[PDB]
Amino acid sequence: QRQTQTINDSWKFLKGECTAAADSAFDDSKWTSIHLPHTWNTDAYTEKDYYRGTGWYRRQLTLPQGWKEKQIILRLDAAGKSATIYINGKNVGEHAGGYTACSFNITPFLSFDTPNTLAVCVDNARQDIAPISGDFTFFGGIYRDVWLTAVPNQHFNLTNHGSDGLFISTPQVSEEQATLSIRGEVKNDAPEKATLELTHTIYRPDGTLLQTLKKNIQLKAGETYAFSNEATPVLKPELWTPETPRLYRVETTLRNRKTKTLLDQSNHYTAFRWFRFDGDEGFFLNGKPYKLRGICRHQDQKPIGPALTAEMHRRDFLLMKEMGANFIRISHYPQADALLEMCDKLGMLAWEEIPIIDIVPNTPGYGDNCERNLREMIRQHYNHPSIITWGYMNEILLVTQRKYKTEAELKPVLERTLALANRLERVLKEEDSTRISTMAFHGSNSYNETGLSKITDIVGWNLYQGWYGGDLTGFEKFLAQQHQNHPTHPMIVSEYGAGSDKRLHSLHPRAFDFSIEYQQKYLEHYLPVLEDTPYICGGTHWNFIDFSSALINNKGLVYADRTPKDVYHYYQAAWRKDIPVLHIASRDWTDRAGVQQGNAPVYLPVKIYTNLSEVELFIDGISLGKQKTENYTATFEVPFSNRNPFLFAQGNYQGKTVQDGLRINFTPIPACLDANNLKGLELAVNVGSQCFFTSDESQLTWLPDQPYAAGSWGYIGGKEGTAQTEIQNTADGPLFQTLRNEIEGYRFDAPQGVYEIELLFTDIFRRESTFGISINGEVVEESLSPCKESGYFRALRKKYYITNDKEYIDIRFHSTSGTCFLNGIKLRNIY
Amino acid sequence: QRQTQTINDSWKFLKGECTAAADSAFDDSKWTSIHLPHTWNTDAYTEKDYYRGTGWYRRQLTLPQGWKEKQIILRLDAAGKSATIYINGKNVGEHAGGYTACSFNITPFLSFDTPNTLAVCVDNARQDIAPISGDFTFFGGIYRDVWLTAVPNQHFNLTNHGSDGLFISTPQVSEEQATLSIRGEVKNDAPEKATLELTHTIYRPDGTLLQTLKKNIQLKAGETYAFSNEATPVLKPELWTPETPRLYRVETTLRNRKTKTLLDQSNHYTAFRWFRFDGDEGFFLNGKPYKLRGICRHQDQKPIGPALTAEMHRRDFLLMKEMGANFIRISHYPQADALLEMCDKLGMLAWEEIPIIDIVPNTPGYGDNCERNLREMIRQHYNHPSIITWGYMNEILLVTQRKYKTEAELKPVLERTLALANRLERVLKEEDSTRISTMAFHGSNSYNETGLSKITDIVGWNLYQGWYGGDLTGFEKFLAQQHQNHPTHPMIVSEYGAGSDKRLHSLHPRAFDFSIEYQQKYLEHYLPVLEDTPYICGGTHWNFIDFSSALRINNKGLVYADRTPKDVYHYYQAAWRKDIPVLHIASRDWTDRAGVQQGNAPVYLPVKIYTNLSEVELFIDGISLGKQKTENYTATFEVPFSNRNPFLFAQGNYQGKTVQDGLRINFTPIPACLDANNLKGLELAVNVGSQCFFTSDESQLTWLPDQPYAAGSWGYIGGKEGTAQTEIQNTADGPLFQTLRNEIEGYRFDAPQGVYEIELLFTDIFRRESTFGISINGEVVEESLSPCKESGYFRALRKKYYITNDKEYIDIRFHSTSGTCFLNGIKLRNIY
Ligand code: NA
Ligand code: NA
Repeated sequence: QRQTQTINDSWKFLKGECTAAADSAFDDSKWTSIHLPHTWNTDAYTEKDYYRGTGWYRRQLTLPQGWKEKQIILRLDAAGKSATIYINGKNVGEHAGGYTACSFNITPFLSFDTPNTLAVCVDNARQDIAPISGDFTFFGGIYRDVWLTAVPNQHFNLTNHGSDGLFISTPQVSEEQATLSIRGEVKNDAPEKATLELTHTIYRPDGTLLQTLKKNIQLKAGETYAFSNEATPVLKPELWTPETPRLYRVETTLRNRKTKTLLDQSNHYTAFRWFRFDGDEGFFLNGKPYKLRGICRHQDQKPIGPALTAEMHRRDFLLMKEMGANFIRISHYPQADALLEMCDKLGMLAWEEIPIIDIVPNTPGYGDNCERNLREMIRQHYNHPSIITWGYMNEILLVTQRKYKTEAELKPVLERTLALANRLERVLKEEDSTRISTMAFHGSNSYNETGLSKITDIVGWNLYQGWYGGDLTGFEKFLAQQHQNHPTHPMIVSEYGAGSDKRLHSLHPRAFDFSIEYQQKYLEHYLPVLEDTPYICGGTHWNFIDFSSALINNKGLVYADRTPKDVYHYYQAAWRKDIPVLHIASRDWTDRAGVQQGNAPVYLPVKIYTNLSEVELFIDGISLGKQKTENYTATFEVPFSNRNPFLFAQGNYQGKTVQDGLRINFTPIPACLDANNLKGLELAVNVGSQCFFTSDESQLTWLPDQPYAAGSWGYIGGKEGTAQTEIQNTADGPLFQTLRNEIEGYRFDAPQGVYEIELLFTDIFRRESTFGISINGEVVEESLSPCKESGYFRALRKKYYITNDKEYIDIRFHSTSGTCFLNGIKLRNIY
Repeated sequence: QRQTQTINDSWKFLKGECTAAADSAFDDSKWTSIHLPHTWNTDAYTEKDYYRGTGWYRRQLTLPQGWKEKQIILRLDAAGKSATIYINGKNVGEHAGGYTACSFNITPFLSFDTPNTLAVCVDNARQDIAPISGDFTFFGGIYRDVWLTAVPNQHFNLTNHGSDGLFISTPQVSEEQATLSIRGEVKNDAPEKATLELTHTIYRPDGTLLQTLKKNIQLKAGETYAFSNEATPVLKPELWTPETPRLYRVETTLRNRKTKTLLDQSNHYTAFRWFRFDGDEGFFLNGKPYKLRGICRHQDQKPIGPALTAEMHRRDFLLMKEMGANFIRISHYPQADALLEMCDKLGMLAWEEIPIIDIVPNTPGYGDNCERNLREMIRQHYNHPSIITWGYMNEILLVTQRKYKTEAELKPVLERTLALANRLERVLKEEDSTRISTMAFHGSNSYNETGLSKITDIVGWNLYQGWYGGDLTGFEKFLAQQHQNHPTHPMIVSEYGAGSDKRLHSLHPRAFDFSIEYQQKYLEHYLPVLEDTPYICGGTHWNFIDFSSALRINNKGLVYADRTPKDVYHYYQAAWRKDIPVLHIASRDWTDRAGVQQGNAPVYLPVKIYTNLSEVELFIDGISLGKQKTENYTATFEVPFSNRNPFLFAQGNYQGKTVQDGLRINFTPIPACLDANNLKGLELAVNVGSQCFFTSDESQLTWLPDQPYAAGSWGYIGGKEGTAQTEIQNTADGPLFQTLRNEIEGYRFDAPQGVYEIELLFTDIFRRESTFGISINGEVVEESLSPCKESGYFRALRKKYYITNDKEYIDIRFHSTSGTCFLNGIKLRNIY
């Protein structure tokens, strides 16, 4: 019978090409001891010292005696970008693509006397294998399990594109009666004939047997046999939705028939479900209408050790289901098997796609390798009922439109692109005609004007109105105009979202400030549009989780360490009717600070996400009133005063009482500096920005810029300036990324003493900008030119010890070349 | 007038030896662009590729025109471990000491018409500059600010051991009156003669002027003038304590006697306080009993970028001060100045020490460089009122007694050591008779036999009874013993604590499981002994914050490295604050709960409460669990966990007001008796051989503590518990693999028929090599598995098998061949 285990242990690994490291006689003593899954560049210095090259994986296989008359199948669940397999120095085969599995019958190349050498030649630098752009162009390693399967010589075909060789489909489904079709290949690898018996046992969702199918066959030696057995129509079927995921086990045993011995066995689930996308009326599931409540999802495990990302795939999914999503868009996800299994068993419709993104260049064999990835994805995941559609292209004109302008420049690229698109579109339905095809566009109409939208069953629009330029209400406007022009093209919003930093907070949120509060606004707008519009089949939000790459990736709902952002609970409130949701949406904001008048309490908004009709918010036991909820949200102006306040909210749902609680930190900052309130104070201002930044260098909260008023402090002159480049030499990137430009001076009305002043600059204007600085009429810097000394986009921090013998600190800026700017200022009383 | 700024920007750097890197013409185009501070080696392996040697720092100096007449003093607040500085290829000077400052008058080497090149050679592999052992042996870089100061040609001495040049101290302090002595050195770097006015103004804590002192002085060219000005005795002085930190500012101004023009100006705080240490009655502060509630502290900041570690020193202090601490014990702290400024102003007593530790080597120059460092430390901090005692050694016998075991190879090292101890004790009292001296020992009576404890004014014991062996009561017993044999040695417990890991929790915590709960058991035993024992002056806990080192147990702190307090932080806060209400549900350390559940009966797990309220009431999801009266500032509730997202809520009455705390956590129930339905989406994982829950950082699974097999359930068969303390290769989930069931016979789950994924976890930890097979219901999956031969000792193996169960149970059997069978963890989950 059949036996499957992992060989993930006791590997040696050498980063670099090497002189037949496939040889069994090799000295791998000084290579690195590694344990698979193994991910290559888990240390990011950008392009410089990010490894693009060939690596070598080596492990000894000492075989078990119980396998000497058994075929041995070696499978690699995923290995990117491409690997070649050496048993004992000999080439068994290669693979191209780091998101599908591959498998090789390695029985010939193996002896049972001396230990065998398994060597793998992996390469992440291959521009002829998708993806060719984006964060995963160089995703390298054997970053998934590796399996040794042993079977009798009469087995199912485990070398059909890395799949199970089995394919269960349902050719007709209705509420009353559905048909089943079980297909696959059997392979005789013994040197003679064989008379066998093929059984199909079909179980109900409750465990009991429903139907048995026996059929029996003969096979000349070496023969591979193609079976295809219909089944008795299932009467009154148990139908499958993400809310009701009823699965029928299909056990497929293979018996010797002279002796009724069991040989090989292979279980698979299937389920009964039908669906259609209507261009006017939306999605339908089992006859009944249904909103796709989706999120996108690709490889995004956090690096937790040397060459080792996390393995949280499963508990990640629990977090999607408890948010109440019913749809997942999958791409760049190695061993997506693991994810779809839970999409089947726990409930979540799915699309998956091979990753052909951004541009179709003239790279030889790109097209050929892409069609193979498309076939592999479909065959390896055929038997998942959660999968209702296969894609293959994502924003395929995005880089083309940046790189080619004249229609004489685009004609050879568009020809090439429509060509690969149609090619893969036929491969798709040649491989599986029981699912819908889709293609995701970026927000331009040239996916219509070039023909790419007439190819696929349905179409995805990646819309970022209100993020990458534009206004929030152009989201509905873009979709409306798309449904007016092309009403037969049923639409999904396959990507939307806005990035956010836990470090950033605003009371006046605008796009590209990266504040928690703006992503909350942007998603508070989009989510009703997706639900209350009928001709929108639903959406898939930008990748569920935040992630980083050396080569903007913070638009998710869950932080990289798997804590949900506050806004997670906004979806949960809107998508889970079954349980009460009550979230004080201030986990993202436990380090609060504001400017205070004398002893007048400070008011900062505290938001609440709930699905309760009304909710009460208390602080230190003092009811702040009741508030009716609209769009699952409610905002209180909370009077922060005391330093360790305690927020508490409650309300009612379905008879019972629902509560939440949370402790935060609040620090007040004086509006008018006298000498009591200056002591132990570090007054830090995020010049030229409207955001509270909370520092990782210092854990100080750098306050928003405010204009100088008599008795107080603030800026004099200038206008807000923003840049979006990586600022080097600091962890506090965002503080340097916003300045006040054409600044005249900065002033604090502060008593006499000795003060430490820090000033923060970064030149972001690639005549050069040079200026002088003075304090209380005495020159501390005669000519400061941030770009000649640091360079553009590096960071400067200058600290000055100042002896103030006036009643104010008047810092002022002296234009010489270009413009005066200030990126941050910090004041500190010393004496 | 005095102008002082940083030259931290615009540096190029090169990791390794280079020649002509000092010269101004040199090409540093292809060098690394950096901003100071700059810490070396923010990357973790040990002796391999953690850098040891020379490194070069380059910057261009554009001297302003209005500075042409002035003197230029260059101050490096700290460089580790050694720095040599070049101005335009010319060697200005040298420093030896990773923790003190250095200063140089660079006026003669600078050009005012061209640009200058500032060039610094840093060497961290210096086996003659303390510390020569421990986590800071190779701490390297210019990891503190670098400054340019420009003064007129008559100024205060900026080049006396890299200090301010001024020295203020109170010769007599009492309730009735005190005296104030202001000393310093005025420097004339002109070629002429100068006639000057020197003024000291003394301000009251409230800011008003108490007094002015003028004195005319005359200096030849190139002269250093040592002044020493008494002040009018201060009547009814405002006394300083950590709870009342009144400071008198002293402004020292240098004027030209003719034109009354301001030349230099140096502000300092002084303060009036006195103290003693008694062998019987402990510590006294302004004549009252005072118990030292202390914490240790050294360089602490987490890496936050390439070569860049945080500068959270001032926020790290508010944490110490809000816990209620009144004492801090400082060492391996570069530019401690910033810390002691908080001590002075916000209120906390300090002791400081240069880092001589572990062994005194036979190293030419070491003793000399230590003396030079002790002086630097005292002169740079002489004016900090909060400093009450200086120290220089710390377990100076620890490594000596390990490496050497015969009294012949011991005799030279013990001579070398008392020799250096006396030298430094002489130097200390020479530099500062205003402050008591101290030494920190490890827990061995050898410091009394050798006579090391007859040297300093007080002694400190670094005691870990209950952690490194013994049991918690050996603590008070050790001190009880010490006080009785040397009663004239006043005692501070100068270090204590116990390591902990947020990932681990136990209901029966024993030393070295690293469970959060043992650390609380340990600190709940120690703190009362510290308060209630008279002859103990106080304690200083282990380093306030967890920290990782890249060399060769670094988690005994009260605060995690992300600067979040552990839960036991509030045990200290409740015992040490009386001003504010403290009421903390001790469960931030434990928000991923899980446990074994009978049917649907609720799973009882403990929830501890730290507070200084007299009685607390705990609710879960709104259901009161009833009030509890609090003792030793703690209350435990046995809580019934049901729902998967409970809401804990406590309340009580402090000072007639109401006090509340609340917290949402997570609970996963795991079924004791499996069936075809509770396996649906289950992942049953067992920390085999441990009695501890382990929440994983790979998966987020909470691996349940081992239970033995009982019919209808699951569990182990056979074998003893076994534990290890080496770290483990190839996994983030270390503690999982550090405990196993040794000589295990098997593991059995009673589960239905079906297809199951079984994952087994091994690490051989026993230097024939063990080998065994593994059968699951009679099928042989591993035929000859040997973790040590295949992988290695202390490497992880994760084997994973797909198996088809036709019995009503999964009976895993271990079949020995050589050595013993063992299992560090097992995880099952149903596929079909
Ligand atoms: Na800014
Ligand atoms: Na274990």
